[PDB]
Amino acid sequence: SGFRKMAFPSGKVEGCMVQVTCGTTTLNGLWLDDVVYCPRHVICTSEDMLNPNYEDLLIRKSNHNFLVQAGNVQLRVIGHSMQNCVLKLKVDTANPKTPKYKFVRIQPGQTFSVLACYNGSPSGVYQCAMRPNFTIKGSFLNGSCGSVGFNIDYDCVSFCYMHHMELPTGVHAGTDLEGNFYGPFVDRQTAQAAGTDTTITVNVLAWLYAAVINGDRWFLNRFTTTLNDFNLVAMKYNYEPLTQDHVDILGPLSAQTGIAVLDMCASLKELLQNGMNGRTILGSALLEDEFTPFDVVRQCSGVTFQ
Amino acid sequence: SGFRKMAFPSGKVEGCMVQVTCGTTTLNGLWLDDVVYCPRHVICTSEDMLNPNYEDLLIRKSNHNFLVQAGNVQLRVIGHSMQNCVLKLKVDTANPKTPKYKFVRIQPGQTFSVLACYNGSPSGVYQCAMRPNFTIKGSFLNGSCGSVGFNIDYDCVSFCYMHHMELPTGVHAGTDLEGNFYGPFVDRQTAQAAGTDTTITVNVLAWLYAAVINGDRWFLNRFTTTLNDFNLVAMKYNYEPLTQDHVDILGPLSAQTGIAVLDMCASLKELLQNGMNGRTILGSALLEDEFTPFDVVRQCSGVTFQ
Ligand SMILES: *[C@H]1Cc2cc(C(C)C)ccc2Sc2cc(F)ccc21
Ligand SMILES: *[C@H]1Cc2cc(C(C)C)ccc2Sc2cc(F)ccc21
Repeated sequence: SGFRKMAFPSGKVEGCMVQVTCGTTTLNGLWLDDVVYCPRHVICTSEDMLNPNYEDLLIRKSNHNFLVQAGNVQLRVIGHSMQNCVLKLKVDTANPKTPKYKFVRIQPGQTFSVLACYNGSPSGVYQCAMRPNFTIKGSFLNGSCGSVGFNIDYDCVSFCYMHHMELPTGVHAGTDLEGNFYGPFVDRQTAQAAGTDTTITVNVLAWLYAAVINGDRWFLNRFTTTLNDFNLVAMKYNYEPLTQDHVDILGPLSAQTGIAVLDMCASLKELLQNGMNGRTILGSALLEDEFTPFDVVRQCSGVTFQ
Repeated sequence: SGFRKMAFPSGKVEGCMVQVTCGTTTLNGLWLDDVVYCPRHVICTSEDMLNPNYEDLLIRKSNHNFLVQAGNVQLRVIGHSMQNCVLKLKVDTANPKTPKYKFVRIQPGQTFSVLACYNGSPSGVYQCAMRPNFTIKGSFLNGSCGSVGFNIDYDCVSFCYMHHMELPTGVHAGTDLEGNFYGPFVDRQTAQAAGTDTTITVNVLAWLYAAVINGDRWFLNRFTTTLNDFNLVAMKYNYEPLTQDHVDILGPLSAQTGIAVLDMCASLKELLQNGMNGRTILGSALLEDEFTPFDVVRQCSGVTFQ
């Protein structure tokens, strides 16, 4: 028993992290097979970031201007290209530690692990969610760009995020591994504001199920609700609307606990209307929304990775 | 910017995890050089755990009764011994992935990362603290025993915890890697109750510093206090007494922020007396106490590991 905000084991990704330096600028890259993926703004100075013309800045760069270092060993760059907002640096050596992997573009509400790195070296691992406004709430200092987010299914790493930007409000924006930003964000130092940070309703419900499983049940009540009635409260509290698809996804947790999804919605509705009255749920005094239903099932079942 | 509950990169420890089976019972072991460390209750059945005589149960076990598997490859056991509450299984092959390591016995209030494993396979990583009552609040299902807790300084893994028991109240107990339990707990299925779960005051103060650094400052007030006056409030709220040693440890965070330690104590005192009035600090609605001062400095500075 016990329920913790739990990241995937990070070793498979650690083996892929390298340093990339272009002129004055150093950040992180991801070495898979014979390609190193990194943010294209490695080519920019701080000045350039106000108004960069990436294609023009790139003209002045040759393969030998991209210094790529894997631990203590230098990699030879034999080609480079820009794809959307990432550079692909072809090197002459396949990474011997390349895991089975996929590139995935995740949907808002999905969770993933981040391996925060500096100078190609891992500093720590933590769990994030893609927020409904397409930001993430991470921990990224200068030099962390190129750190990645990922999920693992058994033996296969699904990379879903690369870090590129901190907004002035302190939240974080980045791309998939094809270099397309999540949301409307651009790799420019401008006024980019995030929209409403709505709460991921299906994840809160999953977490309430996790609570019940792991002993915390004070919030269960005598009531039920309907999808439309619940969503009238969701809107008021800036929660995502709950859909039939969400109910279906919660089916397995409903079956394990015997608590109908709509009954748990009535519990959540009461918590939103009345607060927690100074009580806690799984050690938190607010409603946690960065566990997916699949996260709850996995952690409560002990699924492992090859 | 951003501040997250952040675990150490887990790869160095992943490479040390093995499966240990004795008769009917399977749990995890830690393979360093040519020794596998695991909980001695691998030799017990569920029945045995009510009242085990470990020395008597061990007499019936030979080297070939301890099945040790590292991924798909079986290790040959050439000797075994019991040290306190762990078994040391000597195998004929040194782990080629052995990192630089130390065994450390930590003090209450110190934090560490846990690599939760099942059947020798990693499932996830998260950050814990040794509570003042010598429990930890983990996420451990049946089969997780032998999972370890650790810290990393650059290239060297300091192992500090091995998981052995879940108390009836759902919190967790275990040993250092010499097999000595933290606190009064024993590897028996009995009535073992945990004492008061007091809050780690110096860690809360460190976390308030982290908040100020990362933008959250609404709780700063016009007041100061003294150690003795603050501790009169600490006692009331089941917080550890703050000592001069603690103040000294917070010195560097005091210097970076310009907020005197005793001024931050006055902020904390107001938060304890008045609550948070429905506000949040670094995304939490309660006072977080599982970040040490060194954790805050590390995460806010971007320290990395070899
Ligand atoms: C990473 C990216 C970054 C790039 C540059 C150069 C001008 C290209 C300067 C500064 C940064 S700072 C940064 C800050 C964060 F909070 C997260 C990621 C980065
Ligand atoms: C791990 C240890 C464990 C051992 C046995 C045998 C009888 C030796 C049975 C059950 C367990 S269950 C367990 C449960 C937890 F929550 C955490 C660790 C273990």
